[PDB]
Amino acid sequence: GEPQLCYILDAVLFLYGIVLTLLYCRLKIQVRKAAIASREKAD
Amino acid sequence: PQLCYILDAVLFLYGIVLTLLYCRLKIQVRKAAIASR
Amino acid sequence: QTWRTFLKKELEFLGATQILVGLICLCFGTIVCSVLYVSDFDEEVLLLYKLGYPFWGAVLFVLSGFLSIISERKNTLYLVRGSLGANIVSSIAAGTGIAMLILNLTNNFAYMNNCKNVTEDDGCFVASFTTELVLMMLFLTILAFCSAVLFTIYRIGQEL
Amino acid sequence: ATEKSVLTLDPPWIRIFTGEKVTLSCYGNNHLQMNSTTKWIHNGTVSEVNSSHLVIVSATVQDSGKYICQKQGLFKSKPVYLNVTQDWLLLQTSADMVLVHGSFDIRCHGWKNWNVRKVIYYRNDHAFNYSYESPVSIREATLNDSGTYHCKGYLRQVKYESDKFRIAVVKAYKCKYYWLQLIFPLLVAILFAVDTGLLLSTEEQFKSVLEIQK
Ligand SMILES: *[C@@H]1O[C@H](CO)[C@@H](O[C@@H]2O[C@H](CO)[C@@H](O[C@@H]3O[C@H](CO)[C@@H](O)[C@H](O)[C@@H]3O)[C@H](O)[C@H]2NC(C)=O)[C@H](O)[C@H]1NC(C)=O
Ligand SMILES: *[C@@H]1O[C@H](CO)[C@@H](O[C@@H]2O[C@H](CO)[C@@H](O[C@@H]3O[C@H](CO)[C@@H](O)[C@H](O)[C@@H]3O)[C@H](O)[C@H]2NC(C)=O)[C@H](O)[C@H]1NC(C)=O
Ligand SMILES: *[C@@H]1O[C@H](CO)[C@@H](O)[C@H](O)[C@H]1NC(C)=O
Ligand SMILES: *[C@@H]1O[C@H](CO)[C@@H](O)[C@H](O)[C@H]1NC(C)=O
Ligand SMILES: *[C@@H]1O[C@H](CO)[C@@H](O)[C@H](O)[C@H]1NC(C)=O
Repeated sequence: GEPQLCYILDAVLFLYGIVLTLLYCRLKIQVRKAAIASREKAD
Repeated sequence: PQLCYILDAVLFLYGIVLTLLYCRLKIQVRKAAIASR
Repeated sequence: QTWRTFLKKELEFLGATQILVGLICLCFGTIVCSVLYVSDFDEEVLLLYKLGYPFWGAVLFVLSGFLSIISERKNTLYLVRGSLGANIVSSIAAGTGIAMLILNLTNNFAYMNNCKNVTEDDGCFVASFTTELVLMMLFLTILAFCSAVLFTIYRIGQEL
Repeated sequence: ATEKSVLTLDPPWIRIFTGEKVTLSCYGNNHLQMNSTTKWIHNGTVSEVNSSHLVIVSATVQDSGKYICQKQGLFKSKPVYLNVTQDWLLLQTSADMVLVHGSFDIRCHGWKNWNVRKVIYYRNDHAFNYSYESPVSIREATLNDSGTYHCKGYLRQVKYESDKFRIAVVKAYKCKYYWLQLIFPLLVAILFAVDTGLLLSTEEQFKSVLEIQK
């Protein structure tokens, strides 16, 4: 009764954290690519 | 029980803050990319 | 040009995903081996943590992701084939890991069916923890397998 | 499908005297098909015993430890903690941890099965029952039964006091790896810290490129 609630809570927390980490990694890759492309083109 | 509950609450607040910041940064970078095009 | 043009960022993104998945798998393996590797608990419940699968898979994933990341910077124009081969073998590694994961999942389901009072002793509790780890590792392995298959098909398309 | 195994003691008292005879029976529905041997573990050591019933004719101090029995094709049974001492009086108990509304048997025993009379049982240094010779098995145990128990009796015509033993009567919170239940929160917290660092680096680089690509 009591432990399954926190079980599901931790599972959904881990899922959301993994999704957010993948999103942030994609954002970092995109911004690094944009910055390096701008630096190469301008300079 | 209560420990993981309060940890979940603070982590949900942290995740909401991070998601809002990510949305703002993504909007800014999308506007910058559109202006660059 | 669909994926031919989409790959430029997807390759790096999936390489980073592979690195992250390998890191989490290594952390899980280290934690379980340090904590949950006592002789009191049975061996069938810890099917994954008996043949060295977590450490080997984490090492393979880390190596493949690092090679992909280095190759994405166009280093010596040679690491493309090495990364392709590493991810090709990582596909089979992920398939074997999925088979081990489903075997451990059904074994833990049988053990939980044997349990009646829901974690009435140490054995049922560690079985529940092991099946939670099994679900988490199954999700991570599905993500890693998708990353590996996408990278392999992209590199096959490039090398043709 | 494989089933769970259970270990039973004869006598069921987990605390016995030195030299006493105790039989450990491991029948966990081993009759699924044919007869089979058994695996016995004592302090992580696989003893050379493969019988359903293990007999210790002369229990010693070294016999105490952690006992786990496992039948072939079946999972390991619940561990049993055997405690053997050499005191004049002992308080034997059926189990050390009892769930809510459970039942456990407590009996005061003398050396070499000597006659024991006028036994008083104290819980938390407070007497709760005076038994002449009958056991004081408690049924429907609650949270208030948790504490330290010790029996004071008369060996022949000499007053003796047994060693204090702690019996924990609690809910289903047996616990042991509850800090492993913090492993998921700790991992997601570490992952969120990594994400925060990545966001800091991303925003610093975004400001730098904004000053660059302006
Ligand atoms: C495996 O672990 C058990 C404990 O569960 C060991 O039994 C413990 O050690 C000896 C028996 O060999 C008993 O005597 C006591 O030893 C301690 C040192 O540990 C000493 O300080 C005392 O003065 C006394 O001599 C001890 O009571 C017993 N523990 C219990 C709770 O009864 C067993 O020895 C271990 N296996 C091996 C092979 O050592
Ligand atoms: C197994 O049996 C042994 C007895 O051989 C148990 O050890 C006993 O533990 C109790 C704690 O509940 C001790 O009582 C305390 O002793 C200290 C000694 O300084 C005293 O200061 C306290 O006021 C209290 O009386 C008792 O002395 C001790 N007996 C011996 C011979 O050491 C043990 O708890 C049993 N269980 C396990 C898991 O080992
Ligand atoms: C234990 O195994 C040995 C060898 O297999 C056998 O000789 C012995 O009879 C077995 N013990 C029992 C109680 O059957
Ligand atoms: C004491 O032990 C006896 C067993 O003879 C039992 O019937 C009784 O309920 C126990 N408690 C009290 C308060 O007498
Ligand atoms: C359990 O013991 C405490 C203190 O000894 C007491 O306050 C409490 O009322 C007891 N529980 C019940 C149900 O009476």
